[PDB]
Parts: sequence; structure tokens; C-alpha cells
Amino acid sequence: PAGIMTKCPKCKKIMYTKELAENLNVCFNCDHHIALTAYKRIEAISDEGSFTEFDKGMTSANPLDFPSYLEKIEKDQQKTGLKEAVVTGTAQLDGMKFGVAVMDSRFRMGSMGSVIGEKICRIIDYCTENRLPFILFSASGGARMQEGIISLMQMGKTSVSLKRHSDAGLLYISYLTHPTTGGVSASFASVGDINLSEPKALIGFAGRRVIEQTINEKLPDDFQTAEFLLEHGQLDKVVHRNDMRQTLSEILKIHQEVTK
Amino acid sequence: IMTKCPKCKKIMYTKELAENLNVCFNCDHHIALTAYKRIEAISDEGSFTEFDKGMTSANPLDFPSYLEKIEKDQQKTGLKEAVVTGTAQLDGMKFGVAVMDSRFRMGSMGSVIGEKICRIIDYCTENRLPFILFSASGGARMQEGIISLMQMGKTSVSLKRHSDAGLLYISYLTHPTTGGVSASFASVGDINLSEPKALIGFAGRRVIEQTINEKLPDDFQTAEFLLEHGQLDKVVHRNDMRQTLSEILKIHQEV
Amino acid sequence: MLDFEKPLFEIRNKIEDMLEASLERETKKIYTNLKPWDRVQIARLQERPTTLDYIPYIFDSFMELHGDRNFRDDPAMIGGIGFLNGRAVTVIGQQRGKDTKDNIYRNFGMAHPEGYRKALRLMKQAEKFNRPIFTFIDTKGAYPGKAAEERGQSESIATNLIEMASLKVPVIAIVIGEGGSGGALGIGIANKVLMLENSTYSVISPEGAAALLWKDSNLAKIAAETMKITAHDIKQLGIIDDVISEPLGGAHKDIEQQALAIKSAFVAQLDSLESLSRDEIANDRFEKFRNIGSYIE
Amino acid sequence: LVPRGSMLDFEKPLFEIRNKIESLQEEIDMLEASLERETKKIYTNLKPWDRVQIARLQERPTTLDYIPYIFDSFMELHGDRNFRDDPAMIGGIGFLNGRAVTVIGQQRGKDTKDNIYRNFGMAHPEGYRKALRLMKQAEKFNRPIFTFIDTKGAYPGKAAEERGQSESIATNLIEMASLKVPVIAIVIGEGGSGGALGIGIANKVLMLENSTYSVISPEGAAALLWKDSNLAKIAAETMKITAHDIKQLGIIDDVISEPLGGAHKDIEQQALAIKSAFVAQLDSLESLSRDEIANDRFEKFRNIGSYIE
Ligand SMILES: [Zn+2]
Ligand SMILES: [Zn+2]
Repeated sequence: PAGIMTKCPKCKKIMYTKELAENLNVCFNCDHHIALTAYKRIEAISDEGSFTEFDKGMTSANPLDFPSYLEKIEKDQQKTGLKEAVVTGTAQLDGMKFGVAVMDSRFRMGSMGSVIGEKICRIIDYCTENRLPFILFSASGGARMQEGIISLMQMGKTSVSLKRHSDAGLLYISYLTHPTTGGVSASFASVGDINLSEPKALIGFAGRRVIEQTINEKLPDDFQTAEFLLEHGQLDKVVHRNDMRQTLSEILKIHQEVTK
Repeated sequence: IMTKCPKCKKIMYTKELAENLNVCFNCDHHIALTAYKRIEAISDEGSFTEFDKGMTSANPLDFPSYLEKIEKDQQKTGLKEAVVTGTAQLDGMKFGVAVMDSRFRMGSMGSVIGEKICRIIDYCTENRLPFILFSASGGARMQEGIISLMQMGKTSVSLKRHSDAGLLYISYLTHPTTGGVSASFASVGDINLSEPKALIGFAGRRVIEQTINEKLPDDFQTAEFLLEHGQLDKVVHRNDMRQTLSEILKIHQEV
Repeated sequence: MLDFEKPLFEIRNKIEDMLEASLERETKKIYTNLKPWDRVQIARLQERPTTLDYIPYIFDSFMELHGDRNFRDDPAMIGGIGFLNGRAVTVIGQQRGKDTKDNIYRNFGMAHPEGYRKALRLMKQAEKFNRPIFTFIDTKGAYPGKAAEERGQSESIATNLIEMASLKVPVIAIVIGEGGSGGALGIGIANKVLMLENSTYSVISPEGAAALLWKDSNLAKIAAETMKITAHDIKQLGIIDDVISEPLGGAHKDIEQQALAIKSAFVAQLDSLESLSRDEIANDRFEKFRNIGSYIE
Repeated sequence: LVPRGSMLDFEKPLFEIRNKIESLQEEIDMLEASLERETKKIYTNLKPWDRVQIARLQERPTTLDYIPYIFDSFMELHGDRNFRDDPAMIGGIGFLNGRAVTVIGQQRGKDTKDNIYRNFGMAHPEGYRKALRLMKQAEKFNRPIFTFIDTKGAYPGKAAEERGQSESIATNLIEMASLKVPVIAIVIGEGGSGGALGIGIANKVLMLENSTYSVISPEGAAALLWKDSNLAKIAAETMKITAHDIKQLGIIDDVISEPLGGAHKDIEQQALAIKSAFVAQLDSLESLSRDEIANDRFEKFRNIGSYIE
């Protein structure tokens, strides 16, 4: 009857989509964490009805006149129903207000162009002005090369807003999701006050293939997994998705500014 | 009148050796430099003013024979304690200085050393002067027990205040610099300098070899090794010491 | 069975009443009159409670946090965030290991430089958010290894001393195990310092001092006594702020009770710092350490 | 990189003309004056891919080549105080016309053996952390910072990932963002993506006219977009990676001309042009306070990007 089932990419076990979604897209057979779409992620971590979307309508331009770019974007928009690869806004969890940004790797692999950079900057700046904590879910599998140097500069653009937010004494939780690679990994994803990730998520600057080729050796299986990054001191915690909401709620409570 | 090089066994005249800043003419081995000679080598003639020259050690733990051991080292070295402190100038630029001397109780740090170091640092802070500290320590001042341990914290609070005032601290690690001294002021210069082959580290070669049950490299813990492992800004041959210090001081001369 | 408990082993054998009552008397006598070396052996017990033993009884909603953002998450140094009676706090300390397999995992509570750098990162987080910091000292010393030296053991400790010196939040440390020299002080630059009555704080191990001063490591006992490494000794010198009693027999006899005593001491010590501003808290720590030492002018 | 000596494809005209004037009267020198004309024409009308090849020359001058001509009493300083002194990232302290400054940059290596030692100017995380330590020193003592970008990219290796390549770069971006001293960067080689930007978060950014700055290598883009690595040339032209392109987008502040034929033809002349640019740029920042200098950098990066509301 189609759509009603989902096959696990890792263990190949078939599951009711409904039941899988109720398990926050964790395969109940092998515990593989399947991608969660931006709105479902926001739903999982917020009080019902508390989400206000920011800059929902912003759309990409073609500043380099890169051939076929705006056409590739339109297709991703039709396929995912998103405007661009990030959803931003404010929400509450157990009554505590926070700014949020969730990247969706379905859209142009979650590669960061001007729109993602500007939307992330606007919610971070809003959180600075309103003294709110900020939570970013990274998901990026390459660079937005159609915007060339302008894409690279988004690493710097988002960093200046982030550091100003940090200097105001406010909390940034970086929530790295599968995959987090390249410029995103080497910018906002790696500088949370607290860095959290999910089991087996792949995180790194360069890809497995490029590294194996450069060093002429075979990388271990666990190479660049969240577990590996935790072992190497780069994550505060690896969080099974079933503890995600509770974990975020506790961190927000610890950091809640005596206020109002 | 003669000095034999501990490494190559070559015999030299003491006077000529000293004019060469105690660097062996034959094998380039850097022989220990006593406190006042170190100070002479890095300052303008007649610019040194010694601080707290007469401070002496007590026996707060009533440790047996402690004060007798101190007296002997005093007689042997002519020092009151294992550090000489004060102010000086190099090429007309004023600085605070502390030079540890490992001849005196191995340069192990007790209350006197901690207090004399803090006094010069604090002086530098109040007068906005840079500060240079020559470390030399081959063990713990166990006769003062917990009080000597605390000297690591004591010197650090003065040091961090000096740093927070925006002032320069040059840590000049000399042979040997181990234990609590290595794990406190010696490792946190704005610029860390050392001398060829100086041994620097937290634990001794013997204890580490026994702990890990393996043979350590010949260069393990040498200034050259620490530079390779990111812990020293520069290894400096004594022939360049005075000029390197003058240049660093000039770069950091305020306004 | 320790050495000093041999009387009770002899008495308990001529039982397997008068003797029963004596044995109880003799137990209380021994454990109310402990000698320095007896305390050292109690501190070194495998079952000496660890930092992770105490935390659940003292703090609420404790969340462990990992890593130095630089090299490795050191198993010997733990930390995280939680609540002390509803006040957000950061807690850090050396983690010994509850059994044998655990001892190897935790490297016996002997930290590598990455452990110190992790402690620092967590303390800077506490400072940013204005949280008090509680540290648990429990280490025979920083790890004397090859890799530890390569990765800057000395530097990692030395940096912690100067960064802790000027921290703008309250820091309260407690020695719950051995207080192994620079490796203990590396998380011990605090506004107030506490010690369990059977814990130690020494610039060098008794064995090390014995081998160096008397060339005989079997004179550890005399070395311990001559250095004065017991909680009550350190307090007499004004170097720690208070000694916390242990249950009869030692902390391991009643973890919950021990923890409640620690919690109470934390509250009292933190409270004594309540009126101080961010700058004053740092200055308070400055005065504390600046004024330690005895010398003749 | 391009081995010394072998001629570039866009030089063919010059080599063609060379032989003929060598297969010689009034005419021979007709060719000699024509060759000179053709040399100037070719090197005054360089294409994007021609510039890329020039940037990739083995003999392209390096950071340690320029420093002695620009700064006085330069003292190299080593280490991150954490793990290792990275050969690919150098730094130190010196004077720029009597004013104390800190200088940092990737060091590519002058010859083949040197390339291996310098890891081709491809930094490990220890390299970025060293750069940060020296910049923090600069900030403490209120010294301006000059950075030299010269890298095909941060090193993509196993150990570099283990030691937090991503983190070392990310931390540099946020810490450079709020530095309270002026920071001036110049791309003298290739500007390899995040590895370049890791020492590139500056108040002013300069590029040598034949240097590049790209989010990805032309070969990488060509393999990904067209699945054919051999289309690097079009990838490069389509991404717009030349100095004049970047300036057109307002992302850098000025393009510094190179001697005819490329920077390697006259290091001293090149250096004096760099030095002149450094002085101008630094002067333009003179009236800014410590907080204003940071805010200036904030506005610079915050306003980069194009989108449709
Ligand atoms: Zn599965
Ligand atoms: Zn010799």
C-alpha cells in the first residue's frame, strides 16, 4: 500500500513508517538512527504548538550565475517541500524558550550557501538580543560550490554571530547529526558550549575516501563516528535519540538565567 | 683554575670557560651557570639590584636535620637559598628577574623560593615591568611537605595577576627543570625558552621507564624534544641568549 | 584485613558475652585513635569511595560531560553539570575505579594532560555561566608516562594553576582519596579546601620520600609521619579549611552517610563566599595562596 | 605543483617564437621585439586557469621568502603548547617600520625535500592551535597581526581527524572574530577552503593577482559536478576563484599586482608591494579602539552573502 512501510538502510528490516516515526526514526531492530526531517526534529524537542518559524520564505539567488543552479534548487524544493536546507525559529521545551536551527541533508546535501548562513545568523542574533539559548542541529555532506567563495565565507559569517552570542554569556548547544562534514564541521558544529551527537553519526573535516587516498591506508570501521569523536575528546556526550528530549530539557534547566 | 667538561671530559681553564658563558669549547655542552653569573650574562653592567637577599628558611614541620642541610648548602654555594631575585636592565630596558640555582638543595622549591619569586613578580606588576624567570629544579622540597607543594599555587596567583595586567613573562627553562617547578611557573611563559639538551619534565626518566616498562629515546625530555612537541617557543644556544632576550624585550617595550 | 586490625582478628578468633563487648570496645578504640600510617592505608583501600560514588547522593540531575576538545576524553578525570539544592553547579574530579577491571580503565585515577585540559574546559564553562565549581581530589598523582610527557603533562597542570587562580566563580575542593602532589593541586587551586579525615595530601609519596631521604623505601611509614600528610596535619598548617569525619572504620563503611557529611560541608563552605563579587572571589583565592609559606626575613 | 623549468601551456606562443628567432637580420630582431611584445601581451591578459597554474608553481614565493623584506628583527616562535610544532604553520614576532607585530602563515616549502618537511603547507590541527596561541599573544600585547595564506587546504589525514582538524579551525574562526587587535590577511599562494579561512578571519584581506581563493579545488568541483576531473579548468572559471573575481564580490579589500610573469620573477619587488599594502591597510584601522576593531570584523563577515527575502 506504499509509504506505510520503511526499510532500514542498515539491517534491511521492514517497519511500519508510523511506528518508526513514533520511535523517532530509530530502527527498533538494529538501533540504526535514520535521518529525521527538520520539522520532525523540531517536533521531537519542543512543547506542542510552541514553534515559531523565522524567515520561512527566504530563497536562494544565483550570485555567480552558476549554470543550472536555480533549477537544481527548485527540484530539491519539490522533493522535500522545503525552501532551503535549514529551518529556523524559536520554541519551548518544558516551558523554557530557545532559538533553534535544524539542517536537512535531503536538500542539496545540507551544503551551506548564503540562505542557510543568513537564516542561522538571524536566529542567533535574535537569541543574543533576547538573551536566549540557541540549539543547532548540523547536517551537511558537502560544500555549496555553486556559490563559490560566498559559500566558504558563510563559515566566517555564522562564526561572528555565534561568538557575539557567546560573549553575551549565552548558551549554544551544537547537536551534530549524520552527516556533519566539511565547512559546517569546521565552523559552528564544533564550537558548542556543549557538543552532542547521535550514535554512529559521521563527523569530520574531510571524507573517508579522500583521507584513505591521501594517506594510502585503510581507516578503521568506527573512524569519524560520534563514538570515535567522543573518544578523541570532541563531544560532550553521545545521545541516543530516545534520551534527546530529556537531555536537552536538563541542559536548558541548568542554564536557565534567573529571570522575568 | 681548571674545569673538566662532564660530557666530553675535556679540560679547560675555568676563566676562559666562564667567558664562554660555561659552554664547552670542545663539545658545546652547556654546563650549569650559577645564579649571579647568569644575571651578569643578561644585564647591563652595574644595573642589578638584588631583592630579599637575606631571606632564610625556617623549619615549620620540625623536620629532622633540615636546617643543618640548609647551612651546609649555604657554606658550599655562598647562597642564602636556591634563588636570587631582583631587577636589572638589558640594553637600557628594565626587567624583574629570578634565577634558580640547582646547586642549593637541588633547586627544590620551599617557602623562601616561593616568597622571593612572588615578591619580585608582584613588584613587576606594580611597576609594569616584564619578568624573566630561570628555572632549575631537580626535585621536591620534601622537608616542608605540603607547604612546598602549595608554593606552586602561591607563585601562580602572583604570576597570573602579572599576566592579567598585560605584562610579559619569559620563562627560561634551564637544566634540569622537573616536578612541581616544571608543572607550575616554568611551563607558562608568554614565551618559553630553553637551552640545548636541557632536561625538562614532570616525572624523571627512571620513574617513567619503570612505570611503562619500556626504554625511552635518548632525546626524551630534552629542550629539543619539547620544542618538537610544541612546548617551547625557541631553543637558544647561550651565545644567542643575551641578544634573543634583548630583542624580545624590545618587541614588548610598552607604548 | 589491614595490619592495625590484627588485634580485632586475634580477639574475633577467641570468640569462633564479655569478649563480644570488648571487641566492640577495641574496634571503637582503634578507629578513634588512628595513626598517620593507618589513615594512609584506609585512603589506599580499593573500596575507598570514588567521585562517582558520592555525586548521586550530593548533586541532583548530574550530567557527565566528556572531552578536552583537543586530543582525548581522559577516563581518569570526570566532570559534568548538575544541581546542589537547586543551584546550578559544575563538578569535576579524578575517578579511581571501583574494581580491578575498572582500575585499569580509570588508570587508577592517574590523569593524563588531556584530563587536566578537560577539567579546565569545564571550569571555564562554569565561569561563563557563573556556576560554582566543586572538585574531588582523588589521585596518587598525575600519570608519569611517555605519552603524558609528550602531550605536556607539566604544561596542562601549570595552565590549570594560573587559570584556576583568577576564576571569577567560587571553587571548593575536597580530597576524598590520596592527594598526590602537583597532580592533585592541578584541580586544587580553590577558595576553600576540604579533606576527609583519613585522606592525605603530600608533595611526594611516603615511598618516594623514603627512597630519597633514607635510601630505603621500607621506611615509608616514618616518611609519612615526618612529612605530616594527614588531614588534621594539613588543617593545623592552615592550608585546608576543614576536616570532615568519616564513619567508624572509614568512608567505605557508609557511603551515603559520608556523602551527606560532604554535602553539608559544601553548603557551609559555599555559603561563606556568598557575599563576594566575581572580582572579589578571584582576589579571595589570590590571598589564600599568596600567604602560604613560612620563612625568616 | 608545477615542477621548476617545464613551460606552461599558455606560454606556447613564447616558445614557438623563441626557436625561430634561434633559426635566424632586420627580421631576427623583428622577432626579438615581437617576442617581448607577446610576453607582455600574454602576461597582461592572463586567464583564470593560467593564474591557477602560476599559483601552483613550485617556485611560487613562500611566507618565509617575503618576511625578511617586509618585517625587521623577525623572530620565529614554535609550538601550540599542546601536542606538536607543525612545520606547515609558522609564526613569530617582529617590527613593521618600528611597530611591533605578530606574523603567522602557512609555509609551503621552497623545494621538493622541503615540501615533504612542510607538508606542502597543509596544516594539522596543532598548526591552527599554534596560530591561535600566537594571535592571543598579539592581542595581549596589543600587536597587529599579519597572516599569510598559502595552502591547498588543511591536511586531510587520519591523525589530523583524530586531533580535531574541524575543531582547531572552527575555534580559530570564533576566536579571530572577536580579537581586539587589527588583523590583515593576504593570500600569496592558493586559498584552500576552510584551511585558508582558519587564519583568514581578518579586518582586511588582500590577494596577490595570481593567487586563488576557493571553497573547493577546481579538480574537486569537476569530479563532483560534472563527474569528470579533467574539467577542472571550467570548474575554476565557473566558481570564479581569481583575485579580481573575489574583489568584485567585495570579499577581499584589494588585489596586489605581481611582477610580469608572476611573483617568483621578483621576490623583492613583490615583497615591497605587499609591505606597501600592509602599511596602507593597517593605517586605515588606526583610529579604531579595541572594541571597534572587533566590531569592524563582525560587520565584515556578517554582511557576506546574497539571498532573496
Ligand atoms: Zn535496522
Ligand atoms: Zn665538552
